[PDB]
Amino acid sequence: KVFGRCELAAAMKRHGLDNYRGYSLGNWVCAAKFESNFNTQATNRNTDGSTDYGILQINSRWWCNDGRTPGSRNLCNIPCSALLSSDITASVNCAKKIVSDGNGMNAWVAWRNRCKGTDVQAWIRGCRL
Repeated sequence: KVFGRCELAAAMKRHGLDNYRGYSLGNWVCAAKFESNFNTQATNRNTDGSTDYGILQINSRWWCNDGRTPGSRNLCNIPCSALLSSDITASVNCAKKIVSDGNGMNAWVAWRNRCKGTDVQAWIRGCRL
């Protein structure tokens, strides 16, 4: 499913992401935009052989099991395919563990290079929240 900007903002808010670990909702919507373009079905393989899954492009080397990443740790205890669902609950639960991992939102390269330090508020502007 390809989410709309405000539709996603509201789903993430409902799922408790707004201000989770000090990161305002605008940060999460901005990261989803540049990570997957709001598409839950997005996947991208990396040079190391692992793959990134879904709306928040969660990596298979550490967070989920896709059955084809030697040494994956599956810290979120879920098959990577679960992260591609139209229901974002799994992606959100896993993202909460990732962001609490010590390096915060820097874990997402697109967030770091394209959202960090920008007016992330603009991403939720105009939405009924």
